[PDB]
Amino acid sequence: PRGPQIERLTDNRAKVVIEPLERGYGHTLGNALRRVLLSSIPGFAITEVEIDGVLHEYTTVEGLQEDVLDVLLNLKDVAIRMHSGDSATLSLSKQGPGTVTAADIRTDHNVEIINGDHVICHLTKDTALNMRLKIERGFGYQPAAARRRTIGRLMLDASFSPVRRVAYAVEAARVEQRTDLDKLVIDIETNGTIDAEEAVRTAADILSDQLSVFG
Amino acid sequence: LKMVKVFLAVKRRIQPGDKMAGRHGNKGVVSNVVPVEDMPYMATGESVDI
Repeated sequence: PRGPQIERLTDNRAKVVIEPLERGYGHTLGNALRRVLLSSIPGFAITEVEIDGVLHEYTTVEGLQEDVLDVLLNLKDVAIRMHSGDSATLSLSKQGPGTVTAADIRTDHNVEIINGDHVICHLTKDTALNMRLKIERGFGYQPAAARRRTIGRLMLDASFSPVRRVAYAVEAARVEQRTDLDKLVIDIETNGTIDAEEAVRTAADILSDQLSVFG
Repeated sequence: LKMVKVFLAVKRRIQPGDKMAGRHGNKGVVSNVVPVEDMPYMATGESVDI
């Protein structure tokens, strides 16, 4: 066997190359890797947000344009990467006209915001905005009702997925002292959270600890 | 003497046992909620939802 290489076509989507494998290993290995990568990979997402001047998620906030709850819906698309942490509180502040981007928030030293140019809302009047939000981590996907007294705190569904789609296809290799070898590549499109090689390493570690029930 | 009215707001989720139809005239009920890793997928990587 040989260690996998990686080609970087795009900074958000990479691909790994695994070679060589015997007959009957490549299809089941790619299927198991796709199943583990799309089943449960731990990442970070948003949690319940404590908003200052908004009572509940159906009011009319002054200065902010055209929505209240759709700001909370569009705030789920941000990417959170943390180093040695599982709970962090962030808060943003903006005043005056202009749009509100994801990079305009006040982050921590370890908390880094990926693709911060994503739009959140729009401010049309000279007003303040302070939304204190939390970041939790876990595995799989948990809704708002399964996780959970202050009336000023609103719940929000946590749907973390560091990868979006994983595809793979086998091909024919070229080794002289044999007849055919199964060479395969794996397309991994991540949402700016974790690298594709580290995702492959964590998926292989999860499958190795899952295959320890027999030995 | 006194009459009060309280307005509630409930977000209805999607669950097995819900009737859902199309525009071409194919009415039916939903069956199961399968995870995305156990769904058919094309050569590009797009997973079929329905």
